[PDB]
Amino acid sequence: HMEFPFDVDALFPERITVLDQHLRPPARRPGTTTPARVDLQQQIMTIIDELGKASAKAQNLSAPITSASRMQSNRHVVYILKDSSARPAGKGAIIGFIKVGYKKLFVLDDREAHNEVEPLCILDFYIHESVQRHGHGRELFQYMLQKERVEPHQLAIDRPSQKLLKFLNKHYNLETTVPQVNNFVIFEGFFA
Ligand SMILES: CC(=O)SCCNC(=O)CCNC(=O)[C@H](O)C(C)(C)COP(=O)(O)OP(=O)(O)OC[C@H]1O[C@@H](n2cnc3c(N)ncnc32)[C@H](O)[C@@H]1OP(=O)(O)O
Ligand SMILES: [Cl-]
Repeated sequence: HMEFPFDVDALFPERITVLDQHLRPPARRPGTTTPARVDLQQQIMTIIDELGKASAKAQNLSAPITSASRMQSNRHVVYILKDSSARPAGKGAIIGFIKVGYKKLFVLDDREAHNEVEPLCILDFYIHESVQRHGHGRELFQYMLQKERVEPHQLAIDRPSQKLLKFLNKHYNLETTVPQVNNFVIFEGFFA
């Protein structure tokens, strides 16, 4: 649970909200009423900024790798998990996010040859400390896999943490790796 100076439940009606470089405010049920979309977009930018900073602290990074500005200059896609039916039911509570995007990589296969590929990459991924290890990461990962239409073994991971390595092994049996020099991680089956 992390909170904001505005109504997160009104802004994000769905449990998982997908945003891309357009930072498009979700459509609300007819009524309603709604603040100007430019202002709703600013709210979204602030949420992404704060989520990025929170993930950086959790990962012991000196700067965020996720931000509103970087969302707008890159072709990233973020999935944001809110706590629907949070209590007390205040103005909403975001639980975490996952950010993905296609990146051109020079990948080493076994037999150690470099291959130019552009897989979908897991770029940032954070669940609030208070509720880590409760299954929310899996919720978010499963949803992303469905929307992106990809198989787990087809992914590359940008600098996975120890926690993420265990997570990927437990949920998707991604265990054996093919060593790279570019700080990305891929698993057996990536080359199928
Ligand atoms: C490319 C990247 O983004 S790299 C960085 C990934 N993000 C981070 O490391 C930030 C801090 N960690 C988190 O935000 C989360 O723990 C995530 C995103 C890695 C996983 O989400 P969670 O909600 O915790 O995972 P979820 O509950 O769905 O699944 C649990 C499994 O994840 C792994 N895991 C989660 N926390 C831990 C932990 N403290 N120690 C070891 N493994 C852990 C385990 O495999 C765990 O299963 P287990 O309890 O049976 O051992
Ligand atoms: Cl970003």
